[PDB]
Amino acid sequence: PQVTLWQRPLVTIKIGGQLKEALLDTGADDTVLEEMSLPGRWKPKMIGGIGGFIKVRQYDQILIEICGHKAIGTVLVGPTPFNIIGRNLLTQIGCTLNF
Amino acid sequence: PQVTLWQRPLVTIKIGGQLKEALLDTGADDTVLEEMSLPGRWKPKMIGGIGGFIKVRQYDQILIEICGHKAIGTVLVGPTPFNIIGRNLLTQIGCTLNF
Ligand SMILES: O=C1N(Cc2ccc(CO)cc2)[C@H](Cc2ccccc2)[C@H](O)[C@@H](O)[C@@H](Cc2ccccc2)N1Cc1ccc(CO)cc1
Repeated sequence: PQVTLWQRPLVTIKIGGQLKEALLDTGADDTVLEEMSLPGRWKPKMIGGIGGFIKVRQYDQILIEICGHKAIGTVLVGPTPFNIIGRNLLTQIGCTLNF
Repeated sequence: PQVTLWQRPLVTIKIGGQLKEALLDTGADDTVLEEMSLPGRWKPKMIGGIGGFIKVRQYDQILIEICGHKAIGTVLVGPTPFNIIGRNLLTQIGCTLNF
């Protein structure tokens, strides 16, 4: 759809059998989710944002449905204050920015 | 233009007589710029991100030209790793997200 940016761009995702909302974030390279129960094994990683860095667990080949669209990708799960869908998934659902 | 997200969406801005590049960031409510010389009054502020909180100075009513569009608004100056254009200005230049 077209989304204007007067309000935060939030969507629903289905992840790991659970429903969340997430911010669509052109500024994030990758996707970072609040702490979840995800099946399987993972690699610890660290990412930095404003303020500093967090330690995150990386899971590869995860199915996410965002709106009706499915994608498989890496997600990082960790102590973010909310769920961020970054460019690695944003390309898969064919999202563009226009002005 | 329309911009795809295989690459970080960077744009050139002019602020304060200085030329910089900035990230177009739909996840950010406000614009924060790296520390840089700006004339005027300001108020102190803190913002939170992934990682933590930073202290930032707030200037209102600052003219920025982003690509070839002029916009006027609050900018927060501070210790960010990148200059971020957030939704306060993206709305002014008509930026839309589309998928
Ligand atoms: O830290 C933020 N990251 C950090 C980040 C880094 C990496 C990933 C995964 O690869 C995900 C998120 C981005 C901006 C940024 C990029 C690179 C270096 C430094 C900063 C993000 O793109 C921006 O949207 C918000 C996302 C967000 C928003 C609110 C709370 C937590 C996270 N932030 C923080 C931010 C908050 C407020 C403003 C102004 O209102 C600006 C930025």
